[PDB]
Amino acid sequence: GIFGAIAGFIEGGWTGMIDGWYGYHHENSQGSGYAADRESTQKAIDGITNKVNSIINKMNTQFEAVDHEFSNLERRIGNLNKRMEDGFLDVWTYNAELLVLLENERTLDLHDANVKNLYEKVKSQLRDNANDLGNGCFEFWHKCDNECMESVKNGTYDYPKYQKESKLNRQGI
Amino acid sequence: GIFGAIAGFIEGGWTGMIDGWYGYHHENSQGSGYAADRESTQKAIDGITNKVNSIINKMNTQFEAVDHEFSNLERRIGNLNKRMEDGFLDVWTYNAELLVLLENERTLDLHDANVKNLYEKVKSQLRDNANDLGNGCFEFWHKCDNECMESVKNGTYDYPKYQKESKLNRQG
Amino acid sequence: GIFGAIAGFIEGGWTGMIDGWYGYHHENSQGSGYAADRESTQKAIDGITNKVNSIINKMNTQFEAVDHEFSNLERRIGNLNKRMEDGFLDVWTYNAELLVLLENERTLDLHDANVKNLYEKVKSQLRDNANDLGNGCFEFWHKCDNECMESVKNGTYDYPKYQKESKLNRQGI
Amino acid sequence: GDKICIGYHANNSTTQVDTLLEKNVTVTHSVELLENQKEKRFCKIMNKAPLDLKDCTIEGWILGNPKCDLLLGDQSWSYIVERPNAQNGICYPGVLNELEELKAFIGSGERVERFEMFPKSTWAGVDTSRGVTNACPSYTIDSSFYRNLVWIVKTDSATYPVIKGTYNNTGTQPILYFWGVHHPLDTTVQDNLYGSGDKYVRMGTESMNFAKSPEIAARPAVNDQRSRIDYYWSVLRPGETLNVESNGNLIAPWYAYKFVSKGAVFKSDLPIENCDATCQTITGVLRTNKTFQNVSPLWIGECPKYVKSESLRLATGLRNVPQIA
Amino acid sequence: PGDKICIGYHANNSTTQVDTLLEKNVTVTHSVELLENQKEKRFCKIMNKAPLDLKDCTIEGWILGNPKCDLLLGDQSWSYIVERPNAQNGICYPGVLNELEELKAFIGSGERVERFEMFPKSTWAGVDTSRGVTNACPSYTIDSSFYRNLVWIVKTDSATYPVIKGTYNNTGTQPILYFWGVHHPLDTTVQDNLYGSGDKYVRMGTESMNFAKSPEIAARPAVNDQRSRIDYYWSVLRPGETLNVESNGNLIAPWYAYKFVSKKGAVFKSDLPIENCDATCQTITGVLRTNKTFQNVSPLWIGECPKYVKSESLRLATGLRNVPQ
Amino acid sequence: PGDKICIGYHANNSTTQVDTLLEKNVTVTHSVELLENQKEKRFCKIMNKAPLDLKDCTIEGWILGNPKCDLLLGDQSWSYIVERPNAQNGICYPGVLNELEELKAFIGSGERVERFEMFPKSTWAGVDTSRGVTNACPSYTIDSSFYRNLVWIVKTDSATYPVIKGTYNNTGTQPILYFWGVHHPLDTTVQDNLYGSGDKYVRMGTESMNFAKSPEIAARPAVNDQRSRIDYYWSVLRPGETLNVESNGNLIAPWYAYKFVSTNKKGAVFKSDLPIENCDATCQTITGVLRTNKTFQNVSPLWIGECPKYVKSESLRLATGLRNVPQIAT
Ligand SMILES: CC(=O)N[C@@H]1[C@@H](O)[C@H](O[C@@H]2O[C@H](CO)[C@H](O)[C@H](O[C@]3(C(=O)O)C[C@H](O)[C@@H](NC(C)=O)[C@H]([C@H](O)[C@H](O)CO)O3)[C@H]2O)[C@@H](CO)O[C@H]1O
Ligand SMILES: *[C@@H]1O[C@H](CO)[C@@H](O)[C@H](O)[C@H]1NC(C)=O
Ligand SMILES: *[C@@H]1O[C@H](CO)[C@@H](O)[C@H](O)[C@H]1NC(C)=O
Ligand SMILES: *[C@@H]1O[C@H](CO)[C@@H](O)[C@H](O)[C@H]1NC(C)=O
Repeated sequence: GIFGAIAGFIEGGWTGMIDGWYGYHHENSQGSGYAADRESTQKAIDGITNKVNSIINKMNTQFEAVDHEFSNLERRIGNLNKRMEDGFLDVWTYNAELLVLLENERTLDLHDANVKNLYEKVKSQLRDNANDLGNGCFEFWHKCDNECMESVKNGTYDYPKYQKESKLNRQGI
Repeated sequence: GIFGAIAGFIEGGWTGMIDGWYGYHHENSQGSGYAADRESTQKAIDGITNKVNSIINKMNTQFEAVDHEFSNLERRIGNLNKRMEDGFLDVWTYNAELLVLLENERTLDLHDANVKNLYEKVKSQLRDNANDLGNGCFEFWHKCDNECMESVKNGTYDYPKYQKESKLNRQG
Repeated sequence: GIFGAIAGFIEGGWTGMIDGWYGYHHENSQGSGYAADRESTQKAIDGITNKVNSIINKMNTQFEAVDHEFSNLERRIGNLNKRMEDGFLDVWTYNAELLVLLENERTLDLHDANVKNLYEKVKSQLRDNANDLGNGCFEFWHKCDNECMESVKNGTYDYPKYQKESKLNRQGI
Repeated sequence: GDKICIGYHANNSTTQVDTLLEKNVTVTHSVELLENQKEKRFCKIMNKAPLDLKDCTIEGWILGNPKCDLLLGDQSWSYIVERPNAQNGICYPGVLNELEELKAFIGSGERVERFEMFPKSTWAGVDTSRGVTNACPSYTIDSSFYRNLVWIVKTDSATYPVIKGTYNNTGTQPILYFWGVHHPLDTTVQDNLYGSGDKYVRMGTESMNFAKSPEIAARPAVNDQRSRIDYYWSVLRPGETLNVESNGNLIAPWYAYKFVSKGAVFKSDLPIENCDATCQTITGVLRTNKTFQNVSPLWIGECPKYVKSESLRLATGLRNVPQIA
Repeated sequence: PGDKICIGYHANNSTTQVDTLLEKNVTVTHSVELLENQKEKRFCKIMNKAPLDLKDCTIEGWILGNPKCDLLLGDQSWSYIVERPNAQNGICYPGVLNELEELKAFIGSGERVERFEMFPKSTWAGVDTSRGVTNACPSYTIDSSFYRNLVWIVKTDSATYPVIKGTYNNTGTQPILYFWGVHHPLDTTVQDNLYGSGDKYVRMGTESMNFAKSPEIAARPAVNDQRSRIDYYWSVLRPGETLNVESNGNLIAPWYAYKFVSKKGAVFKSDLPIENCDATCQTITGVLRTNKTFQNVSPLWIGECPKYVKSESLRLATGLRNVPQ
Repeated sequence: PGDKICIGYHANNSTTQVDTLLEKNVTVTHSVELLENQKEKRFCKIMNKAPLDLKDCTIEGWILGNPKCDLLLGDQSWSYIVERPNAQNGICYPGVLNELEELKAFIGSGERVERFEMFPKSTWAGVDTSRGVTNACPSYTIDSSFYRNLVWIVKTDSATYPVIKGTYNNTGTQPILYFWGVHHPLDTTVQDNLYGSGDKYVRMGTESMNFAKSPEIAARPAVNDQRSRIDYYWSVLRPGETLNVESNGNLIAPWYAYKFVSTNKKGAVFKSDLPIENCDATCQTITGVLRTNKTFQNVSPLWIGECPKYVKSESLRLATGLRNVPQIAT
């Protein structure tokens, strides 16, 4: 990754998660699954779309080459026309080939950063109530309800609520 | 936001922090306030400024159109000229408009990055002396004097000094 | 720096670490020294090398000026040839100059992200077994032979193994 | 215990993009921005069919070669297809002056209306009927001439008298007309067809002046002709007037086109079928919504930008790293 | 209950917006607008030098010496030229200024001309040099006049037109811009009345030049009651170059020429006022007084101007995303 | 003491800087210079084919066959042309070579030329070939001479200049570049003396070309002690085409012509005073040889061969390393 989440410390993707780009996977006594984060997937869709549309719009300007003929005394103005038309050709072929190599890089980075920020938005909520396993995955020191899993996602996690349950469990081992 | 801080976990900004781009809001028994971080602000200003001048300087050369006249036996080159002049017009209009669009995207992220690394700088200092709320705000497990606040900003925060007082209330 | 690692929270570089871009410094009862993180400098070397080759390739085309004589009844198309040729000379000068400025800003950020992600890798392994000094330095609350140092560098560090040892040593201070 | 994880999307996509840092990067969603596909035919643009000049070249069509009579009336085109191997052009050997400027001027137009600019009766005392060449056969007749010009010759009476005509363009539209100057190989041919003594051709408008006299010599046989004809074109602006005046060697304007004024002229093999188009290139139709094309720089209508790129695939999805079964 | 220090960022009463590749209409705390879209609709001095107002006269009218262009006559220096669109006084005696466009370009820059008598009427022995006027070219005072830079040379009352000759060796520093002509009558009667009988020629040479033209008598459509024509010519006698004239009749002689001194130069065809103001940027449609990098006013300018682009706005964010409470 | 593990980065003694959009003069550990400003001030063989050094002749002096250009006489082959800025020997008899800029462009883009005799002096009957010499055109050996590729045809002791005709048929495979002229005396005296009295003409034609010109007699400013002028002309007789020459007089006749092979490559003409040596090259700029691996150059926009893209830039240094913050020793 460059942010390091994608193809990085979070080793892989979820074919099982099919309703968004970025998401949560949970497991608890009531079940397990894969739930996409709608807000950070929407905001990335609006944004990538706008990028695509911005480039499309900027690129809707054509250079029109011409069919004109030239006599045996017009070699110089004829070659002047050829270099002109090949010049604007090389300039626009560059302008697109390079922009695509660049914008792809920055697009992959953009995703990598939205995974990373989702990972940090949870880690600053669980603190020591949860244990950090590998691959951006967390094991709670307490029992997490579905309505617990829900609060972690929508940002209304109740840390105090599970503080004493966690402590007793965390170093019982 | 891309680095998560601006219009992210720090939801809004402060119409009260007048002196800087990036800053601290504190609260105390002595009161609450706003205070910018000169180092990161003035280094950001320096950068943004140099970007603007790098752009302006690169864009200094013009393309000179001429409005020469052509005869009625000169339709080919008179058109060759027009395609040519609108050719460079179409390229430089693209270059400008695209640069501006890209650089605007990247500049907004720079400010996001700089607000994030401010939050990380404070977080690293405080450690377990303070509790990290969701919003880039920290609740102290002790009483923090205007001198204490000042030290967090200065980057000279004495962690052991308040450690024992903090261990108590953290568990009390 | 933008990720805050290079010339940021980590103040300086190591003239001592000669085998890599990013690395670890360790001090042991057994000894000290410098060792480059091998996985990461190779991914940075690949990535940057492709960037350089992509640029070089994209710039493969050349506009061609030609020296064609013009007569005193050919002032208008003489100047048409000049304004055209300079026109492309000014377009390519600007491309190569703005791109170098831009890509240079971005390649510094990439290096500065690999340092920050290296440090975040280690910091998430150590947890509270290690004390945090500044400059991206950790002091272990336990002993750490070379084998233990290696395990941190290799991403296979054992936190439970030394958790008890670290906790007591921490209590004492 | 209970686990909550954070992660990202994957799918069976095997589509790869490229990057400054990395090549051959598989991603989850992406958009191709370039069209490499092309109906290899010509179509109607703006619902206005092209003009197929068939076995005739542009010189042949518009000068009025007898073997191009298929093309003879008025014409409305959206572009012109000129088949490369067309063999009917300038049948009586000689140069059409400012050829390229005229192909350019004809290209700008969308319509021409043929009309009789100078009736044969305009020239008194001379023979309109006699002049035709074996170098310019019609399909039916071995000897004929351009349907837009009259090879005027002197009558049985020996003298060729000064002949004069005018045409006033009271019209709203410009007039494309042609004329020429015969250049016999001999002094013997000159005297047989035209009077004795120095001959001249002269024409003038408010904004023009022309003047030429026969250059008499044998050029190599072309179509069995060792003589030549200089052909000329010009455009009578609306409100302008043409005065013609010669004492010999004039190949006169007979018929001219009222001319209505981006357009193109395609040299091409491709068929013209009963089909519509919105973008036509010299190598095919582009029925596409893509932003770029690598098909051809030469088109008419609304087309995508032309580049030499084989692919321009943007990425819109994250790197595709699915679980390995 | 605990004391708190927060980290955050600036906000302000801003409503100014920008676009990014990823989002449109993003309000931002501090931005810079790089594009200039305002102008002073008028013409001002450049480098503290006033422009040349041809006024009622076209460029042709001015440098040939049209009788009605007398207020422009003499020395001129200019920072640029302003030719008005409906200027009526140009070529008064009908005919074609050959290489008109190329002459317009050479004049175009150009910064100053000094007018001097190149060939005095004393040259041309045995011909009348005082009867060459015409009702086509009136001055404001007189019904029949002629261009101030040429002499219309006519046969002495007692015939004929003899070989006349002149020369000029350029010892100065600056190139000389000069003009001449050949008369083309509608009859052989005008031709005879004004010049000798016989075959007439006009021949001009310099070290690097060759001219030769003889009359082409015919009747062109009436322009200013004239069915005769004059072909005008221009040239440039470089420093150190000698000019040899020799004619037989039909020569419109060079009387006055310009010492010509030559940066980037403009001819603006416009109707805008020239006011007593100064400027650093002049545009064909207005003045630009601005520090901005881009302008959207015009591609045609003289001076130090912003670069021209089609963009309505070019605004760079300097500040950050504005989210106030 | 307690066990430490630090995360950090490379530094080195490099003093090499780059600029970025945000910061100028940044020191970095590793970087590549992408632009080349070094050059060899000389001209070198390019496809193992040596250029053509016109030396003290101009382009016109060379193909007209000026006497003093005899060193260049005959067949020639080349990868580009070097013409010296102050070469003296060009058009020795004053007058215009017409469509010159277009001839220089045509000559460039031509890999080689074979010289041959297109029209032999016998071609013209009733006229004097051997008087056609001037002393505005000396050779190095004889004070009065004339171009090697043209005949100045003058008249014989009989007062009349007879009509003369010549035909050349291009049987095979190569364009032929050839020249001819029309003489313009300062006098009718000289006109009558050199050529027959009465109206004169030069007429020439091919399957695709027509030429007619008549003398323009007038006194012109002395150049090379000559007040007369010659109009010189050039043309290219395509394969399978035929030229007819016919003249009443005043014809400077084609004598020798060039079989012309055009090139598949970029043709070029360099007006330089740099030298030519026994060396090879891949890039030849007008101001020197580039021998480089880099992607850009600032040396010249004019070249033949494979070259870096030209830009005005002084330097183009891409960072490949990181910010270089080495430790402060004292
Ligand atoms: C006004 C004045 O005094 N000037 C001319 C004077 O220049 C000219 O004399 C010419 O003088 C030059 C150099 O002084 C040569 O001597 C000319 O002689 C030759 C020549 O070598 O060029 C001799 C040669 O044999 C001739 N060749 C042929 C084939 O004719 C040529 C040729 O005739 C001329 O070039 C034709 O223009 O000239 C000598 O002419 C005289 C001659 O009219 O006139 C003075 O007025
Ligand atoms: C040129 O040569 C060819 C081949 O011999 C011949 O057929 C042709 O007639 C020639 N052209 C002329 C006009 O002599
Ligand atoms: C470094 O700074 C100097 C002036 O201090 C400047 O001339 C140069 O362009 C800068 N960049 C490099 C490449 O050193
Ligand atoms: C032109 O004038 C200069 C200077 O007076 C002189 O040297 C040269 O001989 C003159 N040339 C002619 C043709 O008069």
